[PDB]
Amino acid sequence: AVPNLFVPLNTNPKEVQEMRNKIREQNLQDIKTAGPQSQVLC
Amino acid sequence: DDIAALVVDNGSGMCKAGFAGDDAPRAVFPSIVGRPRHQGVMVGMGQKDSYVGDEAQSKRGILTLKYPIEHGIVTNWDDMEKIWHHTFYNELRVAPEEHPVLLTEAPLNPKANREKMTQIMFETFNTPAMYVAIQAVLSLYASGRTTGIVMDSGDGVTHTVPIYEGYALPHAILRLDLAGRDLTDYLMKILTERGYSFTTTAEREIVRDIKEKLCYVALDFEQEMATAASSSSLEKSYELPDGQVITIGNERFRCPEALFQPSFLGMESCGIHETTFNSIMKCDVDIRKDLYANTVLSGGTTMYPGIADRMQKEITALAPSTMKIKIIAPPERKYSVWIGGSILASLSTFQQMWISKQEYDESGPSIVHRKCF
Amino acid sequence: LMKILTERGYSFTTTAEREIVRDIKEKLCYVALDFEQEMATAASSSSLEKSYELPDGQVITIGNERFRCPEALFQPSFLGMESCGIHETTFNSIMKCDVDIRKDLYANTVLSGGTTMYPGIADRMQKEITALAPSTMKIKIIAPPERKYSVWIGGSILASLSTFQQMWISKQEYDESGPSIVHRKCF
Amino acid sequence: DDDIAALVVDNGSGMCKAGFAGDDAPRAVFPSIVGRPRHQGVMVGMGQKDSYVGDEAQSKRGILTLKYPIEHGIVTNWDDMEKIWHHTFYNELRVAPEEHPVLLTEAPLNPKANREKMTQIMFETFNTPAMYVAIQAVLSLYASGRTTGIVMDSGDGVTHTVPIYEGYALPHAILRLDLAGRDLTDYLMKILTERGYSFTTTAEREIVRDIKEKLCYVALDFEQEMATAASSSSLEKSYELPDGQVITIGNERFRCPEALFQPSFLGMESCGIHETTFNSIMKCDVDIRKDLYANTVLSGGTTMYPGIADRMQKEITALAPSTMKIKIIAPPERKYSVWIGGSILASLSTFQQMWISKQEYDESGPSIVHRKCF
Amino acid sequence: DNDNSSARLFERSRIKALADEREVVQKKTFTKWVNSHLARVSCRITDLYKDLRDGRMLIKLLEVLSGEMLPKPTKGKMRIHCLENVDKALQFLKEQRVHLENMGSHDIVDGNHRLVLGLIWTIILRFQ
Amino acid sequence: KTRWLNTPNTYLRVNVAPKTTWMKADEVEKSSSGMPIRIENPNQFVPLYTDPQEVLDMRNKIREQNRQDVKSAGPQSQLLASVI
Amino acid sequence: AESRCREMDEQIRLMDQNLKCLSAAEEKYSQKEDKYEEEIKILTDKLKEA
Amino acid sequence: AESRCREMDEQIRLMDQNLKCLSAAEEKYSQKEDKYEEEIKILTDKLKEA
Ligand SMILES: Nc1ncnc2c1ncn2[C@@H]1O[C@H](COP(=O)(O)OP(=O)(O)O)[C@@H](O)[C@H]1O
Ligand SMILES: Nc1ncnc2c1ncn2[C@@H]1O[C@H](COP(=O)(O)OP(=O)(O)O)[C@@H](O)[C@H]1O
Ligand SMILES: Nc1ncnc2c1ncn2[C@@H]1O[C@H](COP(=O)(O)OP(=O)(O)O)[C@@H](O)[C@H]1O
Repeated sequence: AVPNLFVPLNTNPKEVQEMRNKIREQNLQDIKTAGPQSQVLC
Repeated sequence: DDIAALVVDNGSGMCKAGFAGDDAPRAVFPSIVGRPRHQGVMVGMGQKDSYVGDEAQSKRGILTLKYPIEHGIVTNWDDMEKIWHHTFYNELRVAPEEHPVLLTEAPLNPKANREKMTQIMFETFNTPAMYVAIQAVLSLYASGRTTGIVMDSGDGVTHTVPIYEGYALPHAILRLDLAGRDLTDYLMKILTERGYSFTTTAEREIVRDIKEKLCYVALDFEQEMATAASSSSLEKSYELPDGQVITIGNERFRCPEALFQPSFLGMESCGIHETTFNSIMKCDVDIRKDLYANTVLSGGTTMYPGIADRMQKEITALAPSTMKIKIIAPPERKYSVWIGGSILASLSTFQQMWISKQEYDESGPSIVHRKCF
Repeated sequence: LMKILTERGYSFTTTAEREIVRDIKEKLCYVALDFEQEMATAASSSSLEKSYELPDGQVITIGNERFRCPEALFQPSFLGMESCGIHETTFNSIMKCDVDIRKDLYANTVLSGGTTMYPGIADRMQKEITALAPSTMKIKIIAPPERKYSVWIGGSILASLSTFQQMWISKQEYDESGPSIVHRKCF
Repeated sequence: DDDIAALVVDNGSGMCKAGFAGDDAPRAVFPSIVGRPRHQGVMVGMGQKDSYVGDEAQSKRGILTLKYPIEHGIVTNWDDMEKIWHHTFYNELRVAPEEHPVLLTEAPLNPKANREKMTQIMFETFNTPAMYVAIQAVLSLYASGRTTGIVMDSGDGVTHTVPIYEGYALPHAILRLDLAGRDLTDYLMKILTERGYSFTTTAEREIVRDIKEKLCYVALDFEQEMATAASSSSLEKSYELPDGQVITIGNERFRCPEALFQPSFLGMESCGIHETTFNSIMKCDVDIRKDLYANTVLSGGTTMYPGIADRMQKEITALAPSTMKIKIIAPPERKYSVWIGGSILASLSTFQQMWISKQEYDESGPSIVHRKCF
Repeated sequence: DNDNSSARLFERSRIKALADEREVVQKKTFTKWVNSHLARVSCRITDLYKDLRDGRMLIKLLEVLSGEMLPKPTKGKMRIHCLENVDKALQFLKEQRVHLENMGSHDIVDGNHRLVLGLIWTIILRFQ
Repeated sequence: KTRWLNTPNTYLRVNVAPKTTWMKADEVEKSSSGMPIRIENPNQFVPLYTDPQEVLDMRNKIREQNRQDVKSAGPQSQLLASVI
Repeated sequence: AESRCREMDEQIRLMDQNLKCLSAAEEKYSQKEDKYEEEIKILTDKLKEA
Repeated sequence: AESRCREMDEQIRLMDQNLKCLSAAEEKYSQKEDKYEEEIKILTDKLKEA
């Protein structure tokens, strides 16, 4: 239990590789976005 | 999907904050707290006990600037609470009860720092979930590779950690107390030789601006001494806020050289290149050639022009000649940690790893050592 | 080999280092035809030196130890074991058989296995077993160039024979007789 | 014209001991450190000392960069080691090196260049009439006075186990482990980091070593001791820095030496010292094993923590078959035991024919050390 | 604790007694030899550790043994003048290639017993 | 029968520049690689004829002087004895 | 004077502890030998009867 | 301070000498144990074949 206590096992690296590309897509495309608006504001 | 988490990077120098899944942080501002020191005479102007962050930078003439974080350690917790309140309410304008927060801190730190950080983020702000991560692991997320040794140099502390195939070797982590604040103090010391004297905490920011604008890392130290002694082509001119003009000259490449030779400060420790090489040699035999090919620079202190060539040349000199050394320095390496935080904060498989509020209630603040790292 | 490589200064202690040392043994080892003559030859000049490059990038020069590691096969007193070398072992195995069949046994000696791929193993083996054998008898060693896999090749022969279909232990037979069916069925 | 008593010089890493043959205890004991100044000397008329050697170098720790000439039992700086030897011969014992024989010690598995360089630098520079090199663990078992036993010597630099049965030592059963006091000092620095105290310079490394020596112990039951330390604050001790600052250790007292039995804390994958002793015993022949189970001998400074003997006896009993009795022999003065044995080996009348003579060295070269001594 | 107590009792008894007893006899023999050579210039020393602090006795002893003129000692009673005299004596020993280890002016001045005895033994062995 | 001890280097005798001097003779000068030392019998390090009681007797003799706490000092050189 | 007083108080403590442990070891040691003596005589009787 | 340190000196000197003898006594008991065990074990083996 002591070698890999901190992380869950059997996870695909392709998911992380996809997400980094998805984040870089916004930088390339220069997207306008706003932050999440609160429910109490709504 | 549901509500997005918050990513907050608290380095010793400047604080950065934004929403998870974003490319760049929304709020970037210095981590200072200022209080007035002179008499106040105009009746009716209103009172203000403290100045937090950027607001303290503009009115720095009549304040005594104080840093809450010193050498990567939170010394004054009240000013940290003030900084966090300012970040949450004035910079991002979000209620902290709706969002989980992910925080960053140094590899080797006292246990009480993490315990008090967890207690503060649960007890006062009432966040539903929180997590703590090492900054350099987030740098390796930002780079996007599974294997490499990463060296992060901030305003408080420098640290090297090697990671191979997702496994981090704990005994090879090296920490060095040589950072940007020490270089600023050394620049204040060596600017005395030409006649300019800066003493109060207001002029420390002027010295920091001088260091950020007109300093560079020499490729060869003695040859640059010979060149600067022979001619006046290396001098540059800067304008003070009050209108006086100073001219640095020789001291441009002597301040950042002190990272590679810490004996200028009186420190006995080795340079950053030797620290990285020693941290590589602390690992096992089979992973060393992979660590030579994936050295990653992170943190603002590595934004001197010419740091990469000097580091590559030094490590090439120290390593055996049969292998290739490449240093991977992304142009936006200042915010790399925060970018890594975003990549971590909105993974699908990461959502099971938040420290739940119920778990904190039933375990005390000691739950952060069992989880996190 | 890992123990005697400590004397030159190089140290290998973990499991990956044992794998590296095994790779070194597979790359640079050979069996001397004469131990004393080869040892004196290494005492004379430095022509018996080779350089191996580690995965770290370091270069080591093993030199004299190339023919000392396999020599433990023929002189197991280096390790402290009581039993003597392989050549007298197969000599005693031959001598335990009948006198009439020894003539075919000398002429049909076959080497197999991974350890028997050291260069010069056949000549040293033949010389030692001829020194042990009577002078009127003829010795023939058989060294296949694919001996390392030869056992598996033999298995491929045994799974193709039509009579071998009778050899198979049926699942129903195992369910009837328990796990002890293998002693009576397999010889 | 009586023969003069020889000189016994014990050199492990981190401490040098020296004395005359036939005496009970060594005359000189001093750390094997050499320091050089790093700051600028501005007062004219000061003394011109390039290097501070030995105990004197530990007086002015604040202005020097201390270095060790031996790393893991291997002499990595010979010209530096010559300074320790010269200071031992001329300043502490103040004897003429050309007039007495010298006896030296080393670790079992060392490169041959170490022994050859030791013999060459002893004959050529100090001009001794005769010399000898003896393995340390055999000397310790001489000091214990039994002719059959397994001895595990753990000193700063090295740990090694050798068995001896009836005056015969099995060479293939010798085991050597690079887990020693200096690694424990580094681990103590690493775990003292998270309490809130930071030590970086080598002058502070000496302070951390002093803290380790003064306040450490080995727990019989590790998990129960951790639970006791978590439940109550009774297991706490205070220490004063040379600066003068009360620090409180608490939990880390029994965690620094516990790394001896579980080397996975340091990242090393090697077995513990108990399993090292057990593996050395099981590598031997059957008919001697019982005697080796009854004559375990501890030696060296690293074995001076309180509670090592009971913990090791319990662990070996947990590993050994139940029908045998396990006895752990730990003399109170065991830290010096190796040196004591050397004095006995320097005083036997039978031994006097086996000194390496200068005359035979002149034609055999420095390679006579392999032919003459074990 | 009991093992450690008995062990350090063994140290402070045997190690300390043997070293201290040897240095007492060794000091007495050394000071007799020094008084033997210093009768020619009509100077004598009562205590070995105290009388060598000023460094004039060492300069006179080197004058006796070498038979040649050294630089004159500075007529100063300060601490730094004592350091200057001892440094002059050690430098005069340094030109004639007499090997010394761990020898310093402050070692003689502050009165280190082993270092003073080692310097006297080196002078005895390597010069005469 | 015979056990072989290897030496990775070779030392060469060089005249004084009388006192004997030995030389490293590194690999650039085409020196010999491996020097063998042969041991043809066990227990060559120990003399064959020895009484076991003597060592234990001398151990007792040395040890009980601690018990009786002697005032004995080390040997002194004869150059000090001559001036007396 | 105060330094050498600290020294000698430490001396008091250490060798007091040594007296403790040594006397206690002797006093606990004596009981075991008698058990060995009784076992030998009973063991002989069982031999001779068989 | 000087006189009190001098006065306590005699006590340390005398009962150090007290400690020394008891050391050799417990060593003698440690010697006495082993040969008792070996006579026990040989007697047991002879009894067994009886
Ligand atoms: N462009 C630059 N060039 C050189 N040095 C810089 C630059 N920007 C920042 N620094 C140095 O880095 C420090 C800020 O580093 P930062 O990344 O904010 O550290 P942290 O975020 O860990 O507190 C400043 O004090 C300054 O000394
Ligand atoms: N070309 C070679 N040269 C020398 N030794 C070899 C060579 N090939 C294999 N070996 C040794 O033989 C071993 C492999 O033996 P192998 O015949 O595969 O065993 P098995 O097939 O019975 O499992 C390896 O561990 C290696 O040490
Ligand atoms: N009283 C003690 N208690 C615990 N540890 C000790 C004690 N004395 C010494 N040590 C440890 O033992 C080491 C000294 O080992 P030592 O026996 O001197 O090695 P060697 O004699 O081979 O040089 C030191 O590094 C120290 O950490």
